[PDB]
Amino acid sequence: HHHMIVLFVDFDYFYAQVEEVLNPSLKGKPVVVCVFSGRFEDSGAVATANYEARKFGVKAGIPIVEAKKILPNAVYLPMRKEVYQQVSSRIMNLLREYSEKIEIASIDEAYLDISDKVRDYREAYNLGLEIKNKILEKEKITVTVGISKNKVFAKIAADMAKPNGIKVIDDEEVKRLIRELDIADVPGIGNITAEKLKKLGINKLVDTLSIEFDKLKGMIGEAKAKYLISLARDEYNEPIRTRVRKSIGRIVTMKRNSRNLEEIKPYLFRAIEESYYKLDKRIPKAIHVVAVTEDLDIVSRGRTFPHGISKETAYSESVKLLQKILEEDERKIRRIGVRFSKFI
DNA sequence: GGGGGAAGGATTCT
DNA sequence: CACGGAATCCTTCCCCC
Ligand SMILES: Nc1nc2c(ncn2[C@H]2C[C@H](O)[C@@H](COP(=O)(O)OP(=O)(O)OP(=O)(O)O)O2)c(=O)[nH]1
Ligand SMILES: [Ca+2]
Ligand SMILES: [Ca+2]
Ligand SMILES: [Ca+2]
Repeated sequence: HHHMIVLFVDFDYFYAQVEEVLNPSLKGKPVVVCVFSGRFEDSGAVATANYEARKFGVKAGIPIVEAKKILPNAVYLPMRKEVYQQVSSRIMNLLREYSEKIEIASIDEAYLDISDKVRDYREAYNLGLEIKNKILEKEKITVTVGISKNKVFAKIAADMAKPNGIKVIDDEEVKRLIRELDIADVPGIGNITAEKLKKLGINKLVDTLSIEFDKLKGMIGEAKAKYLISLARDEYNEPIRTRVRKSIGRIVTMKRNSRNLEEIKPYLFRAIEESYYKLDKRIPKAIHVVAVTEDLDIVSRGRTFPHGISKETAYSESVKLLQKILEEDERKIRRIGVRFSKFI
């Protein structure tokens, strides 16, 4: 309004909390949601865990085996994505009743442009307690709210107040963070980028202002360059806009690695059958076969057709692209799947 | 010189 | 890496005005 007022909501340890909601008997105990790859007994990884377990180091990304090694007595539940998704949607609807300007950024977070629903942050903070309280009431889900002048800082405000919290980073505090904040804690800055920036001499957002663009561009790319410089100059003002799915796909892990076409197909087709059920009523013009090689490397191959793709065409083309992969790469394949995009 | 795609890879999401 | 999506961006290549 004078400048945006963004309200960001991020659901606390989502998948695990949902499981808690569906079985409150779990509350207070360490809960670990798992992704069993079927390779052996407990092969796989943790999708997420609640804070009770997270304090002992059990968090998203670690092998289930190491999790059990740390907390052999925690409750281990298999991931139930669809259920979580439906719980997510109902909540997104609640939020949708606090602003038409809503951006569902992921399965458990969203930005709300509340510039014309409040003036000054006090009214914002209160509107956050209002929303937090509302959600807790209707779905018994705790969330963390973040408020600031733009999407990035609202999210940062959230990361700082997790879990079940709420924080406001006023315009004056942004100035402090632009200099105080660790560059790696900036959204979109993963380990790889974090490093490329270290070497360059950037450790705080402020530092991107003292380097020459062209150099910074060649090191982390133009897009990421302008992004950081925007935040640095305190000129980041990306608008909140409704995002719509552009891709739908599934990829499974094989019992054993392989390069034998007939051994891989059953998995590939299974991925297709599920990808299709999920496409719902959407018709894709583009298809990509995706394979994870034995050394966790990802190779893909695809084709865009001038028309929509039928299930039959998907089966036939997928086999061709899979062959193109086996043909152009010697590695064994560990995970195989498909991705459909460019919906009509 | 440069628009517009398409394809395959790189990163991020914490 | 010991899942499993999904978005965006980079580089290269291609057709061609
Ligand atoms: N399979 C899989 N799922 C993930 C992964 N990371 C996150 N998810 C899923 C399950 C998480 O509960 C859900 C929400 O992501 P968040 O980063 O907000 O994690 P959580 O919500 O557990 O984090 P938080 O409470 O905000 O610290 O997305 C991952 O690495 N693998
Ligand atoms: Ca989140
Ligand atoms: Ca969360
Ligand atoms: Ca990071």
